[PDB]
Amino acid sequence: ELELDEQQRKRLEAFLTQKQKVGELKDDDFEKISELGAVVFKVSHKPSGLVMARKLIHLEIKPAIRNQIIRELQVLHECNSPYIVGFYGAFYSDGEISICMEHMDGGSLDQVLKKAGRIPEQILGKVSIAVIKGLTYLREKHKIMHRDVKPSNILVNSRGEIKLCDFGVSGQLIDAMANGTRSYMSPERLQGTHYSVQSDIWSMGLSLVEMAVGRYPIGMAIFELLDYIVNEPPPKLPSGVFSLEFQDFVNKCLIKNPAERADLKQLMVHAFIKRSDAEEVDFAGWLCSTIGLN
Amino acid sequence: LDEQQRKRLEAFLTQKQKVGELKDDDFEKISELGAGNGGVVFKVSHKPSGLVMARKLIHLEIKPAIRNQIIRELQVLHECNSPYIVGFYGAFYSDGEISICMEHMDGGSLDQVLKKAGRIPEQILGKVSIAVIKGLTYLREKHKIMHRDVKPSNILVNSRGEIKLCDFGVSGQLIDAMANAFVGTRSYMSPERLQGTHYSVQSDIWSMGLSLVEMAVGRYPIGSMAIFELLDYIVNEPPPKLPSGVFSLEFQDFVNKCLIKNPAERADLKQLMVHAFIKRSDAEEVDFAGWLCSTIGLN
Amino acid sequence: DWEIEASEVMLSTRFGTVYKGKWHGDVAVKIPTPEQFQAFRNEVAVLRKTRHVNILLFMGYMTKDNLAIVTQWCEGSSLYKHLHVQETKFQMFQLIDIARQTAQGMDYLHAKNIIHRDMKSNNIFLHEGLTVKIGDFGLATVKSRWSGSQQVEQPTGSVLWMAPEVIRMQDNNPFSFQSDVYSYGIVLYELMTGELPYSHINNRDQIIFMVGRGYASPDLSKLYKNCPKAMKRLVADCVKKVKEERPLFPQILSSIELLQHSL
Amino acid sequence: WEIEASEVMLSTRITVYKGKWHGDVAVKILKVVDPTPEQFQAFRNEVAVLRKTRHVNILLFMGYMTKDNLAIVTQWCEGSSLYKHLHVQETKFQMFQLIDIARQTAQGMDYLHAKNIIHRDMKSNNIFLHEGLTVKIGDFGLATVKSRWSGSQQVEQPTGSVLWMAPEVIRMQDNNPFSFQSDVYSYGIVLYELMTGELPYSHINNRDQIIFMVGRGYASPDLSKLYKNCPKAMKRLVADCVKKVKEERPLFPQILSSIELLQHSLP
Ligand SMILES: CNS(=O)(=O)Nc1nccc(Cc2c(C)c3ccc(Oc4ncccc4F)cc3oc2=O)c1F
Ligand SMILES: CNS(=O)(=O)Nc1nccc(Cc2c(C)c3ccc(Oc4ncccc4F)cc3oc2=O)c1F
Ligand SMILES: Nc1ncnc2c1ncn2[C@@H]1O[C@H](COP(=O)(O)OP(=O)(O)NP(=O)(O)O)[C@@H](O)[C@H]1O
Ligand SMILES: Nc1ncnc2c1ncn2[C@@H]1O[C@H](COP(=O)(O)OP(=O)(O)NP(=O)(O)O)[C@@H](O)[C@H]1O
Ligand SMILES: [Mg+2]
Ligand SMILES: [Mg+2]
Repeated sequence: ELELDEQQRKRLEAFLTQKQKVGELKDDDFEKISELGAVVFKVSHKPSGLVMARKLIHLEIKPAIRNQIIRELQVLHECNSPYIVGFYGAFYSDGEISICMEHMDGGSLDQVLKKAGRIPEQILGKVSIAVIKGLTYLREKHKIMHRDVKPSNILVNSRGEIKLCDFGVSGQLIDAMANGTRSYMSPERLQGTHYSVQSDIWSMGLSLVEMAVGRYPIGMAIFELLDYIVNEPPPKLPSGVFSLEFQDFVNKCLIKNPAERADLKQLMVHAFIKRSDAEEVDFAGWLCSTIGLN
Repeated sequence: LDEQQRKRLEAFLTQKQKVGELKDDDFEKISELGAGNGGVVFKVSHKPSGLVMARKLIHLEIKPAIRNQIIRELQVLHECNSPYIVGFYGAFYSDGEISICMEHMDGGSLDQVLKKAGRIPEQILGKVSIAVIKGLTYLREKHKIMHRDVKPSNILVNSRGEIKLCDFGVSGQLIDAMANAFVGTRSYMSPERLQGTHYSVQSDIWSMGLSLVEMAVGRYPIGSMAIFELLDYIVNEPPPKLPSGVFSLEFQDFVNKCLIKNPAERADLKQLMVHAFIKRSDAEEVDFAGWLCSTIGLN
Repeated sequence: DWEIEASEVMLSTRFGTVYKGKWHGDVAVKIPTPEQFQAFRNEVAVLRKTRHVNILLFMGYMTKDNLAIVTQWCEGSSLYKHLHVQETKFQMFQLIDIARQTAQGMDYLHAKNIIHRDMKSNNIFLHEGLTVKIGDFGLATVKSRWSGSQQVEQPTGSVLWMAPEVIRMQDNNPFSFQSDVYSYGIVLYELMTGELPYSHINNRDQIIFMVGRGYASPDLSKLYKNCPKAMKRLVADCVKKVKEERPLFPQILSSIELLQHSL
Repeated sequence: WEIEASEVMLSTRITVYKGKWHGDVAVKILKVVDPTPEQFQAFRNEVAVLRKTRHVNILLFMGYMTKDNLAIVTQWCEGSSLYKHLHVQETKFQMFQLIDIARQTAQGMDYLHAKNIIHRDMKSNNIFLHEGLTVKIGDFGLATVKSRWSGSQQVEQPTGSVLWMAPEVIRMQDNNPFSFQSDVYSYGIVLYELMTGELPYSHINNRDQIIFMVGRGYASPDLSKLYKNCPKAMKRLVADCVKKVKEERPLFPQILSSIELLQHSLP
């Protein structure tokens, strides 16, 4: 599952090579190009010529904590996978933490959903494989879960790649950012139970229902949403539209009990994944056609 | 002094013997006699002695050392005992105000009396002149002190017919402290003191003459002009004079000799005491007490 | 009236971040529908009603270019920065003094029917380490006879200081004097523990759910042993889950003054 | 801004009381039960001036009480007036502190004039050093708001302290001799107090003589008594603010600019 084909291995080696040309990141080395959303800018690193995405985070914390966050963020230099957004570096300037990462010209699947209305099932089958493989990579190779899986944190590009981003690689940053109108949190995490990658699987199933039906599928204020997640049954795909294997896939992702919920190994050999993995789908074509790219 | 004056001066000192350390909590307000630029005066009753006093209060923001020097310099008033000087009981500090307790004159000041009477007859002013000249002489001979602030509000009278001076410059630190004051309305400063040249009791004589004119005609005679214009008139314009034929020629020569702008050419206390106006006034048997009581309302 | 000509105000440094300036000395300035004019009017109208040493001094408003509100520039740091960033060591009498001055300004606000609605240690400035200044009235409002009629929007601030009924948003207008008191109680917790509440919870939605459901509340065992028992009761009373049981600021002032006379 | 009289407690008399209204306050109450129509207009004008001031160097106005006796409520400053520090307690200020007091006072005056407020009674006693740190300009009982017809109306006689009055205000040869420059002069005398530790004309102990000699131009503050520490730019500023000629005196925007420049290069 963490084995790369020839094309993915060459793409990963090429990214590392381009990453070699990048040295110490300074605020002056960057030129703002546009705003991708929020804050995150599409920027240019003048010494290297590389296009990057620069996320800025403002925190009022002790300087020692800020430095440890920068040290914990360095672990992203080891997170190299076809299903993980690449990382260039992270630094501090003007009171804001700058996280500089691979630029994804397709944006987030939250953005793709707005331009598509709803995302087809075969496309979502390729998305499910990517998220599952990305969650597997993080667990097997780095012993961390994601903690914030949702459509805005699944990025895509015109090469057909699908990658996770904004996972909890820095414990100090997780604690600092504990201070959104929707929510993709699992029931067990809302109630203060200990949690695992199982809660990411719930978050993925919830995101799949949203992208499939083109609607956030809960129900309204934030508390009533969280009350609905904990005390009401999970959502489900409509019965007539989507295949039975896709319906069973999300249902096993949305079981409220995390132990009875399916794990990554179960999901990887699920019939919905077997079928979508064998299907030849032109994701890059669909993406560029859906967004209006070249 | 005469027999009546000596008897009264001993009666004052005898009552003063019953007054000791002055404290604020021992005083009881009775009325408000007045309030001027520097401070305010109340009629009080010293409850231990059961006496009636006039408690002037002067507000000053000064160092504690300066206020004690003022209290020490005011103790010289214990030695200023004269029928033409207001008596002294004691001076202390309290609540940011120096309290000068003195003799109560139930007739008030000649400023209040002039307001009720309108004009003060020449025969009364003869008695007032004698009182001022003798008070200025006592202060210069027994204490080497000029008054520095002669005006109708600082000439006090009582129902017994006594006329006395008050509020004279006995404390050099109090004089310097009260120079930081607000702008006033009237002025009785001599021309030489205004211009800053040398001055003596001749300035108190100029102020007396001006005060005589104010009480005789019934109106402040300088000049509605502002305080500065009044000072320029005093310095640069000739002095005021009594009207043509309303008074005797002696009062007019006495006033005109008091108001000569040149202090050296101006009459002194010796010349004034032997002046025709003073000799005639000292011979008259005027009943000053009846005039005051019937004019003010005392009975 | 209180309008400032835009040509006079100078900007220097940077509803956003910082904006230090200079208009008759150091000042602080702020960065489009009829709703946002109501936002400017409500903040300006509240500010115009405040003249109290523990309330940030409103100085004037502007309209030209971008809308602006001009206030005094406080010298120093915020209470948040003093407690959680610089770790300024305050003595217990200084902590009780900060608690008193804050209650003084809040009592002034409520007495004029002001609901701050966004009280937190980030909006309490320690002017020169001496005088508490309550600021950031962007969410403030005056209590009126139609306040319950209007549907408020979600506070979208920090959940740490929000009262449970403000989190639940079950009523049209959950804000009140007692919701300000709860926020003040959390500030007391910061003063008397040195920590933010819910240190063990690193999940915003978990805080929203458990506090809204009553399953979570500040840990009173984290209060200093140096903290008087009356102060400990005051913190507990101010963060009561039941709105009506929370004391009002006249009671807060009486309680602090008594334990201060004691010390 | 009216305050209900039940809400205010009066604790200590210093008429002025240290009171309690949402904390310590100062309450200046006029103890007169038959308010003359002149006392009325004076109360309303002072409230009207205070109503326009929102600045850190102006004593904070908080409200007025009309029931019972007329009164004005302000913040209670902790500390002493500049007069008390300089001439009573003889506080030993460093030169940079003295210059900082000069700067903060010019700051508040520059705010007042920008709102067309003439103080008309600027003196050491009306500057309060709150917490030892911050200047608070107070006592607006003589303050006025400049208008179109203000400069031509005949104002009443001046009744304030002589030491700080501009020569043209003493002379009263104009209908209204007050202006921005007369406040500047008064501020200059405050500078003279800061930079010498003494009041002007200490050799003249005659009230009327000071009036006459300042009015005629014969007397002026003795600049030789300025401290040795006092920077020359500060000495020239004292001399500029005290110039006998009205139009020669600088305005507070220039006063502030000069003091700020000097503070940037001072140790
Ligand atoms: C809602 N769930 S939660 O309550 O658990 N909160 C949190 N969830 C998850 C994470 C965090 C903190 C955090 C964040 C936000 C973060 C963002 C970007 C980042 O850069 C890259 N990321 C991936 C690939 C390449 C990169 F360059 C690293 C980050 O690392 C982090 O640790 C949370 F606070
Ligand atoms: C306008 N001329 S000026 O400018 O020279 N100013 C001054 N003139 C004159 C004097 C002073 C100061 C002064 C004053 C005011 C004073 C007042 C009352 C006092 O009590 C009694 N007095 C007499 C008899 C009994 C008393 F109980 C003693 C006083 O002793 C004083 O020294 C001045 F400041
Ligand atoms: N590497 C990237 N390449 C392209 N677009 C990006 C990249 N990183 C972020 N973005 C975009 O920037 C937007 C803002 O990101 P972010 O600040 O994480 O908000 P978010 O994803 O919606 N999660 P949240 O902050 O909780 O709302 C995302 O929704 C993406 O569309
Ligand atoms: N010993 C006294 N007995 C009775 N009345 C007195 C006495 N001393 C003063 N007064 C009255 O109190 C008033 C106030 O006096 P004072 O405080 O000296 O101001 P003033 O002399 O009238 N004018 P000014 O010198 O400018 O303050 C006087 O005018 C008298 O009427
Ligand atoms: Mg994201
Ligand atoms: Mg007198």
